[PDB]
Amino acid sequence: GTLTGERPPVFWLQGQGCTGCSVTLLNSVHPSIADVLLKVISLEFHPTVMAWEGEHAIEHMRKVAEKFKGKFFLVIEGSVPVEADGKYCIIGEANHHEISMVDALKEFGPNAAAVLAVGTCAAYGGIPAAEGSETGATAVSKFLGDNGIKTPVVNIPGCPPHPDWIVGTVVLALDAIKKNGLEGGLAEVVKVLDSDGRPTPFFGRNIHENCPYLDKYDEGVMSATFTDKVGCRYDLGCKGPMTMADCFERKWNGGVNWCVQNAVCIGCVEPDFPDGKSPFYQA
Amino acid sequence: GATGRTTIAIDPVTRIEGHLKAEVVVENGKVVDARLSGTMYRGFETILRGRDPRDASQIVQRICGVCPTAHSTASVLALDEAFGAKVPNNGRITRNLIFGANYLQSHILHFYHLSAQDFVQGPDTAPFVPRFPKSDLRLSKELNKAGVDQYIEALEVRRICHEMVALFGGRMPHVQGQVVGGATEIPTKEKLVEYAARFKKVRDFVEQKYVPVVYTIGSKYKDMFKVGQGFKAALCVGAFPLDNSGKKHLFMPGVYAKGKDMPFDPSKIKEYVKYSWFAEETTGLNYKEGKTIPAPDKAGAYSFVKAPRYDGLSLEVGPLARMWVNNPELSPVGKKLLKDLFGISAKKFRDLGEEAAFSLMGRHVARAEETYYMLGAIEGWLKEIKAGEDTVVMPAVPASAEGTGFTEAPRGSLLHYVKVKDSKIDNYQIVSASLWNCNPRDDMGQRGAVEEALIGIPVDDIQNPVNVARLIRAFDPXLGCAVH
Ligand code: SF4
Ligand code: SF4
Ligand code: FCO
Ligand SMILES: [Cl-]
Ligand SMILES: [Fe+2]
Ligand code: NI
Ligand SMILES: [S]
Repeated sequence: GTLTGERPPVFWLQGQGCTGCSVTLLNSVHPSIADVLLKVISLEFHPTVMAWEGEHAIEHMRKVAEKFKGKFFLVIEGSVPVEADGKYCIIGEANHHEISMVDALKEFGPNAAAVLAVGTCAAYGGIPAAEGSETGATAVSKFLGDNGIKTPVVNIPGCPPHPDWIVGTVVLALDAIKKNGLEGGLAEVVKVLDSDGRPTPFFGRNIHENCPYLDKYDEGVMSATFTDKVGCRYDLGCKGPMTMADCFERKWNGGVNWCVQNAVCIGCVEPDFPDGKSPFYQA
Repeated sequence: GATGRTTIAIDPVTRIEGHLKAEVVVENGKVVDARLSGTMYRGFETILRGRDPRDASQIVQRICGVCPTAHSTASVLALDEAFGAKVPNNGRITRNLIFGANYLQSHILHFYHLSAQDFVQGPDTAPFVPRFPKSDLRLSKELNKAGVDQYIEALEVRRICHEMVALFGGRMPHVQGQVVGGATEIPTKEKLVEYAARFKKVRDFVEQKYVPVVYTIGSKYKDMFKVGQGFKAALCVGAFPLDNSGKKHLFMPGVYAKGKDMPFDPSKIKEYVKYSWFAEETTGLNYKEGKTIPAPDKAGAYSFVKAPRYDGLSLEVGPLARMWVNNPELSPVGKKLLKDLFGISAKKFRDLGEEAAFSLMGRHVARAEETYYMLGAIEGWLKEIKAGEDTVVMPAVPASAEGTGFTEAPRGSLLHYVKVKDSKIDNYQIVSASLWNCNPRDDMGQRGAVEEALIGIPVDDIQNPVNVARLIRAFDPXLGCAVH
């Protein structure tokens, strides 16, 4: 990219998120986040980092959305709570009208080129939708479908995702669009999504079948304490067998560690996270 | 002449974490009333019920992806107490290295990536424009450029801090490496070299760029030390245990209010809900008996943040609170720049005086000084850690138990309380940092700390009311933590 290059507009809306999906993106090594923001995308609305505020920030997004109707990328971080007429997540106020996350997705969702559901909350419901919750936390694709909104959705899950999965999916899409135009490009992206809407370059391989401790698993040599790094982590709760992600190879935070080396995999990219991956510390 | 009232609503407040609306009443050029609303709820305290208690130290981190190590720490301390787990000495130190690295990340993120645009004009492209036409950006071309250059460099430095967290924490956000019983990975000689090499780069940035720029920018905004006092009342619950007794910590506990130091007794914490969207019958509970029953339609309420009070007092938390309560020596460069740029002679933090410390800019100064202070703590832990020595015990889950973990998240005091029955979570209650800062009125109508700190903030241009959110940002809010 260049400072003077083509950079498509992106709005980043936070529903029931923890901001971890923004923080993980800030950890991108290559391209760095500075290069992403200044050379790859035009991040026009993002409440954690943008200069302006309040109704002025909302109106800025609305002006850009009108100029780029059908052409902006909408990133959703967090689930969308439908109970209590949307009151469990208000994202802004303009013209003396509160804007719930429900309202915002009904407003911007239909006019996006594509919706990138970043993180397991947005993709699948995640912790806010887990047992004991009461807000009607809903995944992006289900919310849009329930409301007749046909805009393409790409899921980039994880709790949080690796920065490379987020940036890499953007790059995948921008490449396909450069080659084929917007509609043809998004069709090429959809062709490389698995049945859970995840891009197969990042989510097409199973952790366990590629794990360096697989020999120990097959031998039945299981660590009985977390700090035993020789044995397999299965008895300590590792969910690698049921998890589709490339963490075994790219690892985390500049390659310095990953969950299975350090402790256990908790299956954070999977549609049933957390309840179907719990208890975390037994098989 | 003079001006009457204007009421200004800001939703979303940006360059904070999470979902906040602020509404202020301005009369005659100053804020005379304020209401803060946490506008998003998830309900971790009910989601946690019925689970294996060990799951909590993963689930709770998802309260907040900026400060997950704080929740990890409070949770594993609570579980340690409930389980009777005796963390090995080397595991205590490893935990301190994991968590301390995120203090560095968080304060650097806060000053540069959240706060600095309050004082610095960024590049002429999104997300740095558009902004208020009269943003009150006072820095010279050269100093503004230093701010931008340091913002950009700080993106790399904060990333390196997360590498430090992940070396023994597994990944970040959301560490895998803290569990009941200690830390899951023994530090090796080789990985301690890698932690130290990264730490040196962070140290150099903190000493040479960050601490100096805060005082230097502050010296162009001296008016910002004269506002934002609020109650001038602070809380610290202790953090970073320095031995295995549970009685000695890097930050020692204490309360400060009405000009007086007092001990911290956690039984004096009560959470009120009159102005919060929770069932009225749950008001006034200490956390050991806490209840979380949402009531989003309750008349008169305006926030999903409960209203914690300490013996009836509305208190603030965070770097200012800790540095005021503990009164450490100031950094060498802070002492020098206070003299050179402000004419202030100071040796210890309280030598700033109550008024200047408890101010909009004082809270940024406190956070920079605390970052410098943490360098020395981390250096000490790097000398104290023993490569290869075990860091965890493996305790059985109890059928019936309770425990409380107390720590200081980067934004202020944090506690988690767990009660276990039938080997599952029966209750889990969280009283977090931005809860203490960004809460609404209590049942008596007494404002929360930030609400009160907004009183007197100048708004000489209602069309560019920049100081309202500048004050809020000085407290480094994260509303995910506040509401959970
Ligand atoms: S159970 Fe976990 S540690 Fe064991 S081989 Fe599979 S992925 Fe690796
Ligand atoms: S190893 Fe498992 S828990 Fe860790 S990031 Fe990958 S999928 Fe998530
Ligand atoms: N730091 C942090 Fe998070 C908040 N507020 C906690 O506790
Ligand atoms: Cl933290
Ligand atoms: Fe709580
Ligand atoms: Ni937080
Ligand atoms: S936070």
